Amino acid sequence: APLMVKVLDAVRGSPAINVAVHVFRKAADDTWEPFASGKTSESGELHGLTTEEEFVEGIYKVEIDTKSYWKALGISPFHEHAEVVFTANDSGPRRYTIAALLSPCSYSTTAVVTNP
Amino acid sequence: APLMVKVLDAVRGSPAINVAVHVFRKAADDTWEPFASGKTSESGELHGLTTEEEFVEGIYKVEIDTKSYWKALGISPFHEHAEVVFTANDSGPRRYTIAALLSPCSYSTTAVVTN
Amino acid sequence: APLMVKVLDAVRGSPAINVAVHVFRKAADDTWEPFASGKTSESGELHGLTTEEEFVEGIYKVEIDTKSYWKALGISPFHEHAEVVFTANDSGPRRYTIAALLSPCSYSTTAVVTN
Amino acid sequence: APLMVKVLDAVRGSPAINVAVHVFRKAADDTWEPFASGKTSESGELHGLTTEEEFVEGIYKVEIDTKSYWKALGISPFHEHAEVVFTANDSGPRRYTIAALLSPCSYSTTAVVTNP
Repeated sequence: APLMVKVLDAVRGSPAINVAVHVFRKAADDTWEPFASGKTSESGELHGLTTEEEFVEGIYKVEIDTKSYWKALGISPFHEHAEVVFTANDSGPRRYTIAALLSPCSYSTTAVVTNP
Repeated sequence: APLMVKVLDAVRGSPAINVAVHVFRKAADDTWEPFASGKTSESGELHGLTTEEEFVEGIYKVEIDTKSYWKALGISPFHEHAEVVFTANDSGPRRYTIAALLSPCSYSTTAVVTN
Repeated sequence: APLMVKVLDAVRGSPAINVAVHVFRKAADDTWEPFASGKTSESGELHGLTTEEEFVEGIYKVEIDTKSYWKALGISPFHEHAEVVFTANDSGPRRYTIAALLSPCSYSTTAVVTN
Repeated sequence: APLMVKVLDAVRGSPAINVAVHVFRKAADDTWEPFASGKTSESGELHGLTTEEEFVEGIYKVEIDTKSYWKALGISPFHEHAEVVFTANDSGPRRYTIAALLSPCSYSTTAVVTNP
């Protein structure tokens, strides 16, 4: 897991399951290029997004589709999604976890970065 | 007032209104001495808790009755209450705001200390 | 003003002052149209961004320049910026406050919507 | 892990290591009785606090010693500790994770509850 995403639900006190996540990388021409995507498991985790070789230096955007999540639960939330943008691997390879906590009108995100 | 409390509701996206709050100060024997209390306003704020003269250095506890708040909304919450415990320290002019953000199974709190 | 932004610093326990904020509205072609911008005040607030007349229903993006903020404090942060994206919906009288709490490697945001 | 504690550091973007945690249970006479204690590992996790048999119904308090944590790092924080109080196992046994995110002037806590 060079790149992992973990999402919790603050209303249910449980993992946020079936959350769609799209990752983008900024291209040489300054637009967002699709990089990888997936959905969280029953444990609220999303592995297998990429590999060390493909996860090169760059500016990455991790979009967590919180609206589609609350909508699938029949709830009316506020945010379109939770967007996490960061430079990665500019000092060599690292392993990144993006952790997120969701409520209908609020979210928090945190990064855990470790050296392999 | 050197001490103020602000409470927000992360589910409804608004202030948390009519939430009971109890403040205590740690006594010499390590027990919690009632210090001040009230209910948050329409703005989720609790003003006039204390004065400069009464608010001396020491350890204080701010107890927020989150359980009753959630129950009144028809929701079963996790925590019995939310407790914020900190040291008040003279080291320049100061006003303490204890902010809290509530969800049924989570809460966050931050201290905003200004001159 | 139906839109206001409040920013706090979880490390120093105080408002985040002089932080650049840019607001954008989603255009028909799905691009982000500059809408309003400014720097937070001594209270960590950004008032007078827009008016009722200009603030119509739609999708808006609030971009907070957290990277420059941390760099000015001598700290290397994780995020390039903090982006808050939401739909403004008429469904009664409303005032939107977008609150954000910043740490070098984390941020949280809540919408406080009142009548 | 009937009871687990996980703690992250929002300044370093890493697990909060060597964090002391004390757990108490309210006794019949309404005072806080020591129940278990430990410190977080290099992964910021604390397992082995108790067993299903010993973790009976009751009101529990999980105290995370954030002051001793920031002090050990030579930092001046605000909170004495992060205190998490909850009723557990009143509908039969559950597995509880208390997750916490720490900054010098702020903390957030979340509960994840699952049925074994």
